[PDB]
Amino acid sequence: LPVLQKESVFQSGAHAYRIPALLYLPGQQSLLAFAEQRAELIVLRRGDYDAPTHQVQWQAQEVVAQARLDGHRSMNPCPLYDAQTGTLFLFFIAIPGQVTEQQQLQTRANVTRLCQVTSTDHGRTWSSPRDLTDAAIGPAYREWSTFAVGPGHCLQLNDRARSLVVPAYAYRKLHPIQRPIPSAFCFLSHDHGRTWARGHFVAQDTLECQVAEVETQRVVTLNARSHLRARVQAQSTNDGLDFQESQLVKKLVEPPPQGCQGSVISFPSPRSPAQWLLYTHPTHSWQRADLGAYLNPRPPAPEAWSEPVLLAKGSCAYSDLQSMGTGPDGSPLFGCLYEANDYEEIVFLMFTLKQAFPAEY
Ligand SMILES: [Cl-]
Repeated sequence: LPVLQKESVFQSGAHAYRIPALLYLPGQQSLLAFAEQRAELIVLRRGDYDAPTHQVQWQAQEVVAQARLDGHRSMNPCPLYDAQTGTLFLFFIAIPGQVTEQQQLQTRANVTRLCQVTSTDHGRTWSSPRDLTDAAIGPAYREWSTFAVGPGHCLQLNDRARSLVVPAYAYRKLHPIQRPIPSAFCFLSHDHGRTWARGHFVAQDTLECQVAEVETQRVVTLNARSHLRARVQAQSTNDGLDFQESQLVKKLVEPPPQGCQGSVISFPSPRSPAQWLLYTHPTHSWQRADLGAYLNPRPPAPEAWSEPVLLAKGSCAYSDLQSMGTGPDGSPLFGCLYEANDYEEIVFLMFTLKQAFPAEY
């Protein structure tokens, strides 16, 4: 398909950059591109949408120095823009850089921390890190071996409270001998991050997931990575606290046996339903290759997913999507950050709905 922009924003022959996260700032009309740099830290590149040239002008890479705990590796950048306050949240995971004394005695001891840094100046400067572990997870902490959030952008609902929903997953130590099994879930806050609730797990063996909100009443749809041949999806009518039965979305392939992370976002319908969904993920049946974009015009119905349009041929892995307002051709504008070329780079792609799905126009 034709695109407005395609450029590598992170590159490393040593596969130093992985796990992309993209965040669009609607007022500034800018993007924040985050990635993990292998202790492991989170880096960022700011990019302004230059209307006159309809191109994002990426600035110099910088380390998010605040997004780190002493003696810990930082990973899984999970950004969010709070439309009510304008504040930016960068949630992330912190794990000890070396085996701890506790782990020497208990191999599966949980030593993973949930953290956040916030910005009130559009991401130029960040607050000192805040450890949300105890407040968000509580007594369930010891029942897991580790957990993570995202990766990729989180969600803010259009409910009265403008609730924050952070997609996550935990490796549950259910069997003393058998390896911990991961299950996806959501963290939910109705007060802009002051308090948090941990939602119930969806089906077992679900990893990295992302959530979006759509009209159908408003529901939260969770799209997760699986070890099966298809993606796993579930919907919640209570902001992610409880999900209805998980479903296999056969139209969205997953390459076994490991699967791959994918991204999903909602955007205003270009036409009965209020929102449509756009999702990106590799399209090869058993390899992480051929990144494709899929559309769901009647979300989140599993059977409504479109055939994918190829965004990039070849090696492609993890990706993150963001809607960026209206494009130069009048149709919705999108930004996508994805891993490519055997993890040697993270590429930024910008395209419109009209470019990707011409049949719609
Ligand atoms: Cl903004």
